[PDB]
Amino acid sequence: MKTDFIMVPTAMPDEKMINYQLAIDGGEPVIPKANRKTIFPNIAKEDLFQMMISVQKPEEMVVSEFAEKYRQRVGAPYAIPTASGTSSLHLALVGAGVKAGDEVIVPAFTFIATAQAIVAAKAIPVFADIDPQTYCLDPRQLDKKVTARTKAVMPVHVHGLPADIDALASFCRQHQLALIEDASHAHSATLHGRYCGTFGDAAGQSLMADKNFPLGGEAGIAFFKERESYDRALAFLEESGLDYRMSWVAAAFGISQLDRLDYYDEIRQRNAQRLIDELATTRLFTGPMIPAAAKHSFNMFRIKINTALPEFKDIPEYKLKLALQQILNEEGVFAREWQNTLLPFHLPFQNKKGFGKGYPFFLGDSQEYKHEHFPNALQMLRSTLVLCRELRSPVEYEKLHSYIITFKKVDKNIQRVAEIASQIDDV
Amino acid sequence: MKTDFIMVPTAMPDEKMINYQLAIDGGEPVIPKANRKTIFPNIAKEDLFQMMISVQKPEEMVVSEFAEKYRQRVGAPYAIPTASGTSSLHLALVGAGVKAGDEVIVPAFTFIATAQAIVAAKAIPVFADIDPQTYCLDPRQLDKKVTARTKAVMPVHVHGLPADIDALASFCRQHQLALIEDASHAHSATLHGRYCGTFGDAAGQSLMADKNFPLGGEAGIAFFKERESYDRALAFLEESGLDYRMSWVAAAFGISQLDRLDYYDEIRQRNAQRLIDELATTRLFTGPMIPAAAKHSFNMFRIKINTALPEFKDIPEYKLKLALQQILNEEGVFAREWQNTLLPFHLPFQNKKGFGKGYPFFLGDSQEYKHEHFPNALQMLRSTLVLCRELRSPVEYEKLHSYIITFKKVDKNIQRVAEIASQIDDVP
Amino acid sequence: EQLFQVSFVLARVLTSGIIMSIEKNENELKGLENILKKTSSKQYAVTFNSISGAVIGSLWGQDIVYGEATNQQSLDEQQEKLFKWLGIGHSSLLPEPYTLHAINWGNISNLQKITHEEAHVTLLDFTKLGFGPCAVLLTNNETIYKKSERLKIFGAFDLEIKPGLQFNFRLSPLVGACIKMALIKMGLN
Amino acid sequence: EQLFQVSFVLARVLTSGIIMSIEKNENELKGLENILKKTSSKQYAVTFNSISGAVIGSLWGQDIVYGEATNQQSLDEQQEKLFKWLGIGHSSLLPEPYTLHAINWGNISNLQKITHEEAHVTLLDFTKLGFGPCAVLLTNNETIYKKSERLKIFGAFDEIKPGLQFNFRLSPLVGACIKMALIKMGLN
Repeated sequence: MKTDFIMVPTAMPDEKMINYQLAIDGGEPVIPKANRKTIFPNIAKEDLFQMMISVQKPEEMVVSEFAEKYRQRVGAPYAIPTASGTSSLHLALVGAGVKAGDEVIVPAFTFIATAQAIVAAKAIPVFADIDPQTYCLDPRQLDKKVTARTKAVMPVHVHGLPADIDALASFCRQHQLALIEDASHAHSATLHGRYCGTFGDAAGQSLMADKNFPLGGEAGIAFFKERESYDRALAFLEESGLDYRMSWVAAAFGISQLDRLDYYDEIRQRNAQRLIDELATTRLFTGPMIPAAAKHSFNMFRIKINTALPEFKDIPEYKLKLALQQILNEEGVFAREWQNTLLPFHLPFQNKKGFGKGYPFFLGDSQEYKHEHFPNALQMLRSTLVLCRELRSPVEYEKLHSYIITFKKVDKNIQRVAEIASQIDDV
Repeated sequence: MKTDFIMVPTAMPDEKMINYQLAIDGGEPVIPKANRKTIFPNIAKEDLFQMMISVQKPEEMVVSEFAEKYRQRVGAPYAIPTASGTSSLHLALVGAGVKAGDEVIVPAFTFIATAQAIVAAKAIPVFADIDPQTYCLDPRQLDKKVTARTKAVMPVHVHGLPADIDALASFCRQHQLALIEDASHAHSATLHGRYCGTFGDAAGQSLMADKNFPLGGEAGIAFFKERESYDRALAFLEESGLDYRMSWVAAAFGISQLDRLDYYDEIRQRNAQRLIDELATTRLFTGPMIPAAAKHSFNMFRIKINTALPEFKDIPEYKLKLALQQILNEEGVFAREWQNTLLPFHLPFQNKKGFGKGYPFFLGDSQEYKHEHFPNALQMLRSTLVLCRELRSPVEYEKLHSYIITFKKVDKNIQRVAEIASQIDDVP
Repeated sequence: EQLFQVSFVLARVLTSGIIMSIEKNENELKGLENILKKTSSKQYAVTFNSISGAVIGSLWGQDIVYGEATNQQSLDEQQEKLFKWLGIGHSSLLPEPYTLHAINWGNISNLQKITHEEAHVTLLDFTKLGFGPCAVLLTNNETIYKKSERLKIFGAFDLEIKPGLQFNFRLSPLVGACIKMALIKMGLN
Repeated sequence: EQLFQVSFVLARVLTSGIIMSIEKNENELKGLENILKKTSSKQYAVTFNSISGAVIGSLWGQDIVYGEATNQQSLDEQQEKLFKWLGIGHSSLLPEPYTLHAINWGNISNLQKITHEEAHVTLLDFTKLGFGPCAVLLTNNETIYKKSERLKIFGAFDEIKPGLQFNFRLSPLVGACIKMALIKMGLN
């Protein structure tokens, strides 16, 4: 029986390890190698039993059932279940009124699928910089990026933090633009107590197994505010001939998962909150900024490096980041980087080939993008560390404290962090 | 879908709740109502898959597979799978040469099953007092118990603490008796690094779903040291016509549960050890004593109440015990009594009806046991409290600290405990 | 099909987390009993994890204990041995202690015809269904019922009839649930 | 057709904890791909979560993109539309882009004969097995294979440049169920 069951419990870490040598310098790591793995998704007996219930039902009924259940929970008037997050955004865009040739304002920082959804809608991504703290589409930018071709604005609730809907909404009503959300990380994230996915004219959302609310593989769902949008999206499926339908197997996993989502979410919130509070005592690290009205889902926990410390006088931020990755990794905290390159510099938006012959792109004026156009997004990539699976998983107290100790341990070694960083090779 | 899944996680409790008003007096309980449930056994996805594996095989092979798997791990040479722990004890005794009319020495404090297995072997239970710390069969009070009829000594590893095998083995050898272990609570419990069940000439072990290592309902296993004994037990089944066989369904759950038993054991161990250390800082509570050779299974956790604290001057211990139960329950910790009355005074060993017409009992010298015979065990039942599912379940850290807070909270209210105990109606 | 129906039941009960005989909120064994009570039109049902449990129950229920005798004409070699182990003798001049029916896959569909009979104690051995050793005892005799439970450890003292020797003949809910399912599929409900 | 077989596999994979296509140690899609290569004697397999994926993978696989044309002759009304969406037109002078076989529970048992057909691209719609929408593209044309995977976000990212992309990644869970069917219907 091949099982993922972790056999060794994480011991309660000794708080004296704050004073320990760094693992990169032969010290004992805060997290032993045995305790490094997390489990995701949380596959419980319920999920297995739910597969034995659903297998006996018409496949399309299972899909309907899931769609309805999740829809009701979210509080969205209308919902179409898809085969993927990416297809749901495609449908979210078309249904809301985006037509071939229109420009959609998207942030430069998000998953490629965001922008690929726009290109599939035969529209033109207009990339924009982010806010230094929320990491979401900067509303202050938007004025400059508007043209006669601008039809929609597509904010991403990236990391699971809700973007500045209050502002982006007013901009859209004012300039007669639609608002389409990418809520693919913001399962259960709220703003003013209302869930992400319900603010926009439409919205799309990954329900892939790597998301806080995971379905059984690949899956997504599109939400619509008005019936007109829902109808246009359904019409588009008839005309286009695309088969964007969800698998019952995928949805069955969602049905069971949804019953326990609130429990796992509660652990995520309390865990993430404790870490924010603890990192606020440190000189080196800061957890994500959260506006007062917003609740973060914490699909990813991005940590700001205070790179302006005196110990780091003549050291590029990127070296501070790479030094901290190595240092943290040896301690047993896997702090990768989510996206290394901004979407305007990914090959699809360099070759601008689209459907072939550069189909979508040649409808509008070409804007040659340059790194100087996205200062805040690059600032973030140079100066932040991302925890993904470590805090997406609803880890136990012992693991959370292990994280806290690790950051506190490194925070006492600002001097060594400076030294290690300074000795890193130039890029 | 009917599921036991607990939907509310236990909050990290404020250590400041030690200062709080008692919940019996109207205060905030340490554990809210929502967090009082605990999940046992730990039925995971692996267990469901196991049923879909095992269902496709000969049922005998499933029971055999399990029996072997668990036998190697325990390190016993021979093992018979069984319908229940009570049946496995019956076999263990008989296979080790216990015969009609024989006498077995047993602690007066254990589950009825222990003695009922003895009476099933047509043997007569000789009840002995217990050590007041281990709560196991007292090796001192064994001289004045051997007769010509005495064939075996049956120590129970009660609560999951290894009994005094060293002391009781030499006694058996000196008087040429057999040692049969009741290891029904003692899954994974070691003495000198050897699992309970390998020490005696034979041993029975419950594998019910309420044990630290659970099979899928009712189940047992008997271990025998030498092959002679194994074969005698096997032959008894042939002669007796008793069907004591195990369910494959029960066995399947054992198989999957066994792969994860060391994980759950580890948490059990740290949890209980932590709780012992913390209880040590209190005036009012002491955790179980553990000989330095032994490892405790912590199937049950018996706590000693200092009933001789000045505050409890003219208050009888039973009123203190009852008050602390009520107080602890209101705070969210379900403290209770395992055995309310000792086995000698249970109706089966009072009516002495046995198989019929007092069958086993008339085949020996009558024994009219009185309360004065077992002073240690009686003081245990007067001055202790037991956590069962609370700690058998490998609880999360938050839940464990909630126990720690609860005891520390009550420890700061010894005067009230006294005042409450004093008001309890006199129970003659 | 059958492998699925079995898996489903086990998955269901396992998902409930209620797999102990003694645990409150257990309804699988009560459901099993109620089906057989209705099929047989007998007022009392007692479930065991062994036919031996049902035999010993029927016997001791009619005060057929150590030193007594009954009619062993119908006994197979196994029951003969068990009666002898209990210290129960043979007499041609006495009534039979019960009527036994070995239920299996070939004859489970016709259970009304089997159990709707005049025997005052009907013993059903389900072991051959292959979910584990199991037997049910069906009587209208309240006194047999009570003694059959009192011989089980944790029988109907979950909270007079004074108990002597006792055994653990408590049936596994998981097993009882499989039996129940098989019954429901084969005409009963 | 058997509820136990389907349940058992879904149980098995769920118990593995590996239910993502992009996850390392994910053998269910590879296992599927092998069987279909063996049965067809093809060198390259590309699984999709939609027939639409396999259609695009074949068209773009041979640089039949927006503005181009091929022989929309044996197409159903749906694929007619897909092509109209993609921008492709019709001409009778050109060859057909693929030979599509709808696979179901009747015709699955004899899949070797169905696919023992010399053609550029074999497309297999598995949707009607009732495990969810799924298709597989088979070829020896390495350039089709590479172009087909690259239209999927996360397919060979784990100098053939991609343009527009879709999530046509198939669910391991789904892929596992089809893999079972193929084995239970005798395609070792």
